[PDB]
Amino acid sequence: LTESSTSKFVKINEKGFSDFNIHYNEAGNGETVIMLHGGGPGAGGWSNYYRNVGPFVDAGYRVILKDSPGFNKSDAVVMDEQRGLVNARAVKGLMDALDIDRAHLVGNAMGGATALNFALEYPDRIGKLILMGPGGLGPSMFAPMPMEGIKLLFKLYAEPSYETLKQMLQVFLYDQSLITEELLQGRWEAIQRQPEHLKNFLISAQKAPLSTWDVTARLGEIKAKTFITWGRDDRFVPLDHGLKLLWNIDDARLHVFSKCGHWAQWEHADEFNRLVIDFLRHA
Amino acid sequence: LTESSTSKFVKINEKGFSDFNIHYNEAGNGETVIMLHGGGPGAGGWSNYYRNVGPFVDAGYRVILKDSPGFNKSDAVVMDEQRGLVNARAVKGLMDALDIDRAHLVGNAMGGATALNFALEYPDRIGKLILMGPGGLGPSMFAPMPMEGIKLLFKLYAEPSYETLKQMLQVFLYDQSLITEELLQGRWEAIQRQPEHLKNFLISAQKAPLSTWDVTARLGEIKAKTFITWGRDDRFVPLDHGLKLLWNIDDARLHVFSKCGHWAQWEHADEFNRLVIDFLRHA
Amino acid sequence: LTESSTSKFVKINEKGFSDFNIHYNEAGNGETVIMLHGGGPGAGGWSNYYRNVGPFVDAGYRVILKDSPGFNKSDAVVMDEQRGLVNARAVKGLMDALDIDRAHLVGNAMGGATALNFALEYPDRIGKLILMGPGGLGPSMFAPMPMEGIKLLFKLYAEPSYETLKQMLQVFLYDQSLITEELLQGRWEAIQRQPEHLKNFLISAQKAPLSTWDVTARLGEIKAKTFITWGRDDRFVPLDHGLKLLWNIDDARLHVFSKCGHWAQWEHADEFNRLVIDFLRHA
Amino acid sequence: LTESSTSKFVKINEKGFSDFNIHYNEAGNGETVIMLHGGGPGAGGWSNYYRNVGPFVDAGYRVILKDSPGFNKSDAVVMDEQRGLVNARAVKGLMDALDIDRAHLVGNAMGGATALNFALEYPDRIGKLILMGPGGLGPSMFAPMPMEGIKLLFKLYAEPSYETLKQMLQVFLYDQSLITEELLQGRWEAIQRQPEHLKNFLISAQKAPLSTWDVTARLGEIKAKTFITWGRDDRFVPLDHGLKLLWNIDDARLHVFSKCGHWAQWEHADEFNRLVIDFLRHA
Ligand code: NA
Ligand code: NA
Ligand code: NA
Ligand code: NA
Repeated sequence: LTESSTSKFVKINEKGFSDFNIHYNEAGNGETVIMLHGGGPGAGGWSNYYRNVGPFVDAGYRVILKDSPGFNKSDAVVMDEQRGLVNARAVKGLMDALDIDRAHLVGNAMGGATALNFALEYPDRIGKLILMGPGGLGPSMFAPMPMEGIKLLFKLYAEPSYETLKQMLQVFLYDQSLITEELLQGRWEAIQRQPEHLKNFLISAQKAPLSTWDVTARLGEIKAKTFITWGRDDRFVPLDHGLKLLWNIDDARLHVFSKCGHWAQWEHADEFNRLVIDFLRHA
Repeated sequence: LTESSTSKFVKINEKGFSDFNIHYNEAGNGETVIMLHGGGPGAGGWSNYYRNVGPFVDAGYRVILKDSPGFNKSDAVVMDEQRGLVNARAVKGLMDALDIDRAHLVGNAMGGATALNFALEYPDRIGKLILMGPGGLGPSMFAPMPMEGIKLLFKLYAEPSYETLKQMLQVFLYDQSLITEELLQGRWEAIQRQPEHLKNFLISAQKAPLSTWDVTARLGEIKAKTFITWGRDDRFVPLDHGLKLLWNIDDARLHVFSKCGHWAQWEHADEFNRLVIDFLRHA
Repeated sequence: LTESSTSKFVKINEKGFSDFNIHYNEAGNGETVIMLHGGGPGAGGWSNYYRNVGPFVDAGYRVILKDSPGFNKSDAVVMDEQRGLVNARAVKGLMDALDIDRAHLVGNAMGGATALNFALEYPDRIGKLILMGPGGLGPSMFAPMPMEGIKLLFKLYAEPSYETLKQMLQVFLYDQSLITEELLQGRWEAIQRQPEHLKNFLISAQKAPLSTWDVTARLGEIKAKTFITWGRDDRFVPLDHGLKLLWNIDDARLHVFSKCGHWAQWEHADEFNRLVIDFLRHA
Repeated sequence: LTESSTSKFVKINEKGFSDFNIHYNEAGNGETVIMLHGGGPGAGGWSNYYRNVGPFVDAGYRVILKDSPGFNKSDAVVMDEQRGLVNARAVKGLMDALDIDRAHLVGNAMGGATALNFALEYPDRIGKLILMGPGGLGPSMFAPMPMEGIKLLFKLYAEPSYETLKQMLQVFLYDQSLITEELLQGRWEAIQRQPEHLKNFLISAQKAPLSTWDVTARLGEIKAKTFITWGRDDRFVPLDHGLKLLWNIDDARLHVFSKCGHWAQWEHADEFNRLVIDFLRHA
């Protein structure tokens, strides 16, 4: 499987979205699992999940790596509402366009916020819910905010440079030996390729700051069986939010990886794939 | 598999122990996994693990459910050293007697303390390390100590009664509908059958209080790949100790079950078995 | 100052309350400080605060130790709304009746919930806000709930006895040598004297469980300078809620006493009085 | 009081130190309080404590703002042991030279580590112990380490620049409007004035990394009445270490300031002075 061979586009129409172009990468043909990426400059579906797509397809799932609005090859957008909600409407729009009745959701960071909002807004359209360091869940009980990684994400959006990208990735990942030239060049290309996305992210964030993303008060509504992952060493979203989710969602479990930053599905791909596939099959 | 069909005895000889009788329940014939039980009145190997033995044997392991010294059908003993250490010497004595070179250890509560001490004292004799709410790891950062469940454990040791047993089990388990007459009668029988164990546990605890069990300072020595489980709702050992282990052991992961007290392998048997078998096979 | 010499009654009229009798103990004549007691069987203003009234009066304050509705010498009541809110309406009713424009509030446990609700509902009527282990702030990130002490409080309400009272007080206080016959007899008398309050508390709790008291989502509205105290060893309300308040109220500080249960103003009276008087004078 | 009018030098002789020059700023003549500064480039006694010296002297104390070895106007040094311990020997050497029998200690960050080590090594020479975000207390249960601020401290030591200084101070302080030109110029001057201190700090840290400073296991030895302060928003040392100290030192209390970084005595000078003076007078 490659980015090119799996690449697809679909126009969506859903509250606010009109003939809005969504790029996604699709492989497999079984039950649908939609994987949703983080919010850093240059993020996208394939980039975030290329270590996960193969094993999930092998396990029998249809995998859709979705580019959220204002990221990668999806259409540019300026949002005036919290991004998790707007992103979730876009997931529903994609599912309606593709005739998908229910999907399992896997959501990393901003994508975790997207997945939580989808579960809340469209409970009849979700199967299981998988969350990796989801963002926006209000204050931490321990971590000063904005968190270290989030400050870097905003710096890179406002003043993109290869050096600042490297600085962000150093904080993003626990193991520094994972920061290859391939990783750096790929992220830099995605940043260079769509400067409009960077500008629009910042305009959006002024319209709806992260303090407006907090869905904590509604977590008791979630009936989806939920699997929460955290990196012990995540400098972008605080570890205690994994506990927050565990206490507030009816049927959740929490798995924390040691020596792991904000990209658990990539940093601990083998264990992540095994745990999440097991969860989807048997939970 | 039944308690009767799996029951075995072996005499051990290891630092302090001389011709000391250890009862255990054994099934299977593959790689050895020794499961170690908690320290409550009436605890024993079969009692603690009868929901786990079958699936582990099915997966290809030789399972040994060991009765620790001063519990169930093992010999009575008064200990003047911290129980985790004394128990670990007994595990080594069992392994030497049975010609087992290396074992995977699964340790619940007192058994978790036993497993940690074994890993520290005999690093060449352990495979993987699995811990479920291990005891003795010093103070909590959040929970007043002694913890609610531990106060009940000491009350029941000092004044055994069916009513106090029921009170303990109510705190021990999250889901109250798991407290069947079968569970109550079984635990009560084990308590009635060996009053000497109750007396000796209390004498031992005066000689070496729980404050002497803390092995925290040595956790950096552990090289075994480690899987830590906690019940979100554990009233016997504090949740933050799962984080303590995760930060201090080199290669650990932490899995926390929702709606789960101090007997995770029984309260969440299906998910526990799947996760731990996966860990042993693939980690 | 004695309970008898300070005792007063006032009828209040405020949303729902009509000619409702409130008992309080008053001393001093300076700026008003209203102290609000916890929700355990037999609780009352004088009982809860008799170690604080003198020093606060000496410092120049008018101190009002208020009995909340359905406690001590205040009128019996069955509430169908969360108690913090109903109690706060009663504080406003008292203040209107006594021509008090603004009061500093000191609130222990249920009284802390009362004080938070008052600050939210009547921001123009509060000076400073002092909270000692306030209840109802939703789930803990660490403590299984209901907390140990709260289970005992409900047991004692449903089946009042001198033995169960002693059991509660043992959990309520860190230092067991504070549990004198005077303390036990006083609490028992207050329980025996008004059995109707016990019955009504339970009926009220069925109508509006503690899960309905959570005001967390509104904490950002509080503009009062706030001083939060916690007992390190509080088995009734979880320590992490002190952090919750510290992160969510604009201008707060948190003081945690070691060797201290759920009655900080009594267990650590000297340090409490000094800190809170300093806060009122200088903050 | 000014830096110039209070400036003094004394040669110390104590295990390892021989005719070693210590600079300090002294005012007042009552009971001695020695204040100990943090470990950032350009730190010193006067710099760290000039908002505290006056009020403490007014309260009747003799205040000594000590420059630790390898800082400010004290002699340059390369240490091969953990700095808290070496610093504590230097405090004892100062006290012996000045004929001070016992001192109260106030210790910020590295200075907190110094104060803890002094309390452990010389229990007969300390009065009360005051700690503000003390360093070196091992891992956090929540914060990825090295902490954000500590990474910046090492960056500034290795590559001193005015821009990197400003970056550090932005993380050091909660309120950005406290970062005046006066603050920046003062810190920069202290950095420019003694480049040898920067080089030596780095050589020392290679000889004895922060992982060797952890005195956690010995905290039960401390008999000094202890007052612990933390900034809620401290990005240099983790908030949960305040709890660690509170649980492990016999007689401690914890005060946490909101909207406060790693320089609590300066960021919240008025409340800090009042609380600590009250503690020294009455605790
Ligand atoms: Na490699
Ligand atoms: Na059933
Ligand atoms: Na006494
Ligand atoms: Na100003």
